[PDB]
Amino acid sequence: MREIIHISTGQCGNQIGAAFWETICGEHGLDFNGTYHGHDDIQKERLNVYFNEASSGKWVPRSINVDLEPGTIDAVRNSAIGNLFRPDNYIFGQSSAGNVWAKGHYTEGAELVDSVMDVIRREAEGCDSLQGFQITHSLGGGTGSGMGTLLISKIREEFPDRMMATFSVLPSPKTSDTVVEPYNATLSVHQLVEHSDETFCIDNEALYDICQRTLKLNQPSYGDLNNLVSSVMSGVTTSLRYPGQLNSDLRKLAVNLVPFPRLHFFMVGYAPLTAIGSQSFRSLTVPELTQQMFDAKNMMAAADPRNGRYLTVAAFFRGKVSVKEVEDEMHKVQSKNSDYFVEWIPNNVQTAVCSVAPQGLDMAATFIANSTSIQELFKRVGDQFSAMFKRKAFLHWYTSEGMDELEFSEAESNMNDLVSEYQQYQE
Amino acid sequence: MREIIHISTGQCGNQIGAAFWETICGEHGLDFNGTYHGHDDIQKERLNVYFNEASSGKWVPRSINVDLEPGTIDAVRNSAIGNLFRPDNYIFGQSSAGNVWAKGHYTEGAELVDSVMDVIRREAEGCDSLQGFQITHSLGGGTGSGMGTLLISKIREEFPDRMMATFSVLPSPKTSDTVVEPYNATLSVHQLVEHSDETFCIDNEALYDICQRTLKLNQPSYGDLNNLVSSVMSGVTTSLRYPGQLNSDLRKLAVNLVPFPRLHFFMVGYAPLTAIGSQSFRSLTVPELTQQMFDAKNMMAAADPRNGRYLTVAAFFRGKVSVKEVEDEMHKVQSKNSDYFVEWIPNNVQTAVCSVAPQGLDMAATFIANSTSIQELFKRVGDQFSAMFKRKAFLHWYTSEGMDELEFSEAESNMNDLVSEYQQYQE
Amino acid sequence: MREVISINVGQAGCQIGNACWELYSLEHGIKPDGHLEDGLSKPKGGEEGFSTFFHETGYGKFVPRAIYVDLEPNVIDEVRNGPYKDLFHPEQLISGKEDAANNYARGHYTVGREILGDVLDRIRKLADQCDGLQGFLFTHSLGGGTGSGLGSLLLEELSAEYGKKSKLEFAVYPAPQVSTSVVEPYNTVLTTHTTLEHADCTFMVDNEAIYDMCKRNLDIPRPSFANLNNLIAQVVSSVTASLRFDGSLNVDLNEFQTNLVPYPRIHFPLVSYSPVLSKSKAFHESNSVSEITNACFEPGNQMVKCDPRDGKYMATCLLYRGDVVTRDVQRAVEQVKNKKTVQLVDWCPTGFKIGICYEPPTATPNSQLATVDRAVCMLSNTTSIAEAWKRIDRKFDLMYAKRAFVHWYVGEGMEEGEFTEAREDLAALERDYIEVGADS
Repeated sequence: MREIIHISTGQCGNQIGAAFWETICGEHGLDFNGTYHGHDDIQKERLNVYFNEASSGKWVPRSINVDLEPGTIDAVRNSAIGNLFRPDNYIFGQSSAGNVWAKGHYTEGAELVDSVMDVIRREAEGCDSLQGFQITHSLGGGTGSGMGTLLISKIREEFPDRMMATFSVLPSPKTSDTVVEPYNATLSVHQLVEHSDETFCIDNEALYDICQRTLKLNQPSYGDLNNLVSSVMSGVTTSLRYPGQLNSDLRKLAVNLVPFPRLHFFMVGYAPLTAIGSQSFRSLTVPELTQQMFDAKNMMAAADPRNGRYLTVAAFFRGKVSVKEVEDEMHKVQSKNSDYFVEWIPNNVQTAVCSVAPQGLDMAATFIANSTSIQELFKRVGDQFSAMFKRKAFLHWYTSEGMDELEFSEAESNMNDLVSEYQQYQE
Repeated sequence: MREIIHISTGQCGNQIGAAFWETICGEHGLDFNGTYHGHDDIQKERLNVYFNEASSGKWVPRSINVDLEPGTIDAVRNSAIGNLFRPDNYIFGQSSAGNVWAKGHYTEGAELVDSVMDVIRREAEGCDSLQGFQITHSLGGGTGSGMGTLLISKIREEFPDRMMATFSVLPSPKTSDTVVEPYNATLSVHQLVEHSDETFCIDNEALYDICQRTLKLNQPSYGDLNNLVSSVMSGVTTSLRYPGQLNSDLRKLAVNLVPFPRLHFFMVGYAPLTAIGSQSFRSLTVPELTQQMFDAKNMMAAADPRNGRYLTVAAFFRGKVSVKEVEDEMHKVQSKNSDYFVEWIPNNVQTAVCSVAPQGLDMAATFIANSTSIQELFKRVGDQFSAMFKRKAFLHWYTSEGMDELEFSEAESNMNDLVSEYQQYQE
Repeated sequence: MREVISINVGQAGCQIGNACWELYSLEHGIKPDGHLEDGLSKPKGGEEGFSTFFHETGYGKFVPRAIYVDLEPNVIDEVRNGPYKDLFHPEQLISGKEDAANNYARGHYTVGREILGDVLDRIRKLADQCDGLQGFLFTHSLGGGTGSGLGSLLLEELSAEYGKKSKLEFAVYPAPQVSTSVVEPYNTVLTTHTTLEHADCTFMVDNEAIYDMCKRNLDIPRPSFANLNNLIAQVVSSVTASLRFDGSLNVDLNEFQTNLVPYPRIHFPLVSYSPVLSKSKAFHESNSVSEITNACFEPGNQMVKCDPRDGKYMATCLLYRGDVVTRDVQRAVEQVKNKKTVQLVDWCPTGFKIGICYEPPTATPNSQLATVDRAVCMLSNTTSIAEAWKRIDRKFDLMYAKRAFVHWYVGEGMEEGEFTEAREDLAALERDYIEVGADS
């Protein structure tokens, strides 16, 4: 089970998947016209995994792009590797669900769910070695957070054995734009905790902070953030795809990265996050990456290691790295951060090594963590939800949509139960 | 017995036969002036089978085109391969039957039946190896539905041993400009069930649906539909004509395709039905062709596998196809649709393979089925006749013509008996 | 479902709609004559418009689907003199044979519904020609009772006909100091009665605040009605820009409806647009959208005689057009958090409905405001309109008790109970707005 299906939806997940395909074809080497350019044999394996071989040596990326806008598919077609696409691989509907999870997955999603489900079923009939589904969308936008949630639920009801790797973009608290954004986010996650098994915390404000502190960009644009998350996805998928000392599977993460099946949220971090132009001063070593991983400035969740209590950690590396160096770094970070590292593991470690060199870098590193800090964001979004629906604010439209307040109270109770489970396991 | 005669009538069967000859010449290689262009001997064999070797190496097709309009013969003459035709091969009369099957086969057809029977007798005297008669007409129009029915009855009375394969175009339920159309169609089929040996279900609505879903045509045009049915006829005739692993005769179809001699209708489907421009993305494989055949969108009957019960099926292929692949596909489709496949066969299979490659395609496929939707269509047309003649609307025409309500009730009772035979044999 | 149908009722309604179609064809580079001119040119086609408002004929002519209804023959002659009548269809414009009354006593009576039936089948025939609908657009004025009367009645007729599409009614509110016609207090109270029956979204604009902006910001000595129609054409083009042009945050018209109306009944949100400055001042100032957001929160850029600083703040709509900087809007929402001037109730705080439009704003050369590449639109709910209606209710109660005009009303076909029900409805809306405000 090496093949992986990629799903793209939402107003931001489309560009996320586009950047993902761009980073993949830049990693293994491929032209936007489908012409094979990799060397020599492993690239053909990556193409059989993520692409489909058409006639005359053509390669079509196996992706299911769906959104309520023709402008989105037009824009992702105007991208560099976005031209050739099977008309059945992407199906877009009309006209808009309007930043609402309920109307997103009740009316605008229920009319196109059958078509995309038939498409994914035909793909699974054509894809024999499928293992996981990469979901790329934004939990902030109600349209995307509803469409992707409905698709994940339908895939779980159809393929319960296949893994569900969700790269949803969490809403930001600094973004004071739509009170319906965190509310749609919590309504979607109330179902995604049961429909999906692997979710990665990605906050927009975290991305803004990491591009303003490292890249020093005046205007945080979705381009570089999507590039960073696509490089992270490429690294975590080449941890198994590309040859290395130890390959990590999605099932390996499900059986090692999470202790109890209720938890599905993982905080991600990437290294090296070097400043623009300071690459000449940066020396790619193991201690610097280890120090960067355990800092709040390099995390994209974004969590503080001093606040939350580390429940489990994992660090994957690509490039020429020594096992003794990372072992010593893990021992040092366990001896110096024994308060954060919980005692019932008692020593949390999950390391994968890829011998191949990263694209454009001598060595790269990804870090996954599970702490007692996601419950803080859960409490924040729950307080926002409670204070936002005490006057029926923007809520009577939702009542006319068909949803009831009892479902909302049950969602909040389930979130509080998940928080208490994350407090067991206290902070 | 390799030679086959072609009869064409009706407002659409004329263009159907024209496209048939066009596709035959495009398949084997020949100019519209009769100049031989094929290579080397199988093409001359097909010419001796279908055309006539005239003086100076000329080739004129053995076709009997008849209609109540000189404009029809003028149009099929102005067609590309329509110039040369023996004046005895085609005989057209005047003037019209008013879209009435009774008038068409009582008055408009009785004056020319003698001439066309003398012509077909001279043709049978000149053609020693004649085996089957391919009828091309439209069951919608009353004139054609009467003329073709009378011709089929006369040929059945003359040569009962020769096979009778009809490609009659079934009427559409959406078209309601003339309520007499389905009534004439069912009056024609009430005699065709005994006058013909094999009939192929071709619905105008099904053709419109398939062209709007594959070719994406705005206005329904008969040209592409006639081209599609022409490709289907060329495939089912080259299953025997062109060399392959096993040739299927009309007698072979009669003795392998239908369980009881009362049944004569067969639902057809063609593959690959690729979209316009997506030919570069499409890869001609056996699983995709099997899926297209067993899906309802590619059928021209049009039938639904989920509704009707599969009594018997058959799949013919042209091009480089694998017998092991087609056997695996048949086994998989039987294991997955054992509910549709009836249990007293118990495993229906009839596969013909042609080693030659199709014209312009690497591989092509035709599919024939016998489900329990023809009886549903019979119920629909009977209910239409009943609801249209309960008010005695436009019945004065037929009372002046001479048909009897007792004859109409006898036809309806025969249709109900056929429905019971198709439900015996439940759905 | 993407198409939008606009209705022009009353004298001011046609004048507003004419400026709306004028700015529309000016943004997409279309001449007011026709054929074309030109295009359907990069990207004047897809994404629509111009195909939502400008129906494309078989020859490519983009005809604006608008219904100009008014019982005054002078207004029908004015809209016919312009070249847009050639762009319009003779069946689209409905000519008025005779004015009902002065101006609402008979416009909303049986004489009004006599012509409404003819316009209703015309709408049904227009709906059969162009399928799909996103929301009903209305343009009228409260000073003209015929415009407010025929507009409110037609709004109620289509609400009982479909009731599934949004209703955007633009109502021009007269100033509380000047009374251009003494029947206006009766019409405004009876108009609020019609909104209580059926209303999805109503936009309140005051001509006094708009004329004050032209005198101060635009440096206009005598603000004309054309400048007011052009300004309304600017604020409506920016609102519909989320559907016309492409943007990172495209906001649906129904999304504007399900992200504005909190309570079981509220129909009157306020609108504000910025920047509105002079041509020479636009060449002298080069501020970012952050300063435009700070200036849009001020009552000067509200175009209405209401103070958002005095009334309590509720979750609003913040639309942007042109080059939008994500850091600037992040700095903008950062400063308003640090402001803490307006009452931040516990329900709104994280609300400023963002609409992003990549198309730069465009202004007419007749308007004194220079064409800017960045614009901010704040559409908020404020309790100041409840105070404004209370003053209008006090004036209406004084005139109604004076029975100087009620004698003419009961002769036109009105009743004493009808005016009291409109008064009880208006008093209920003011009490409801106060109740939902005092809950902080």
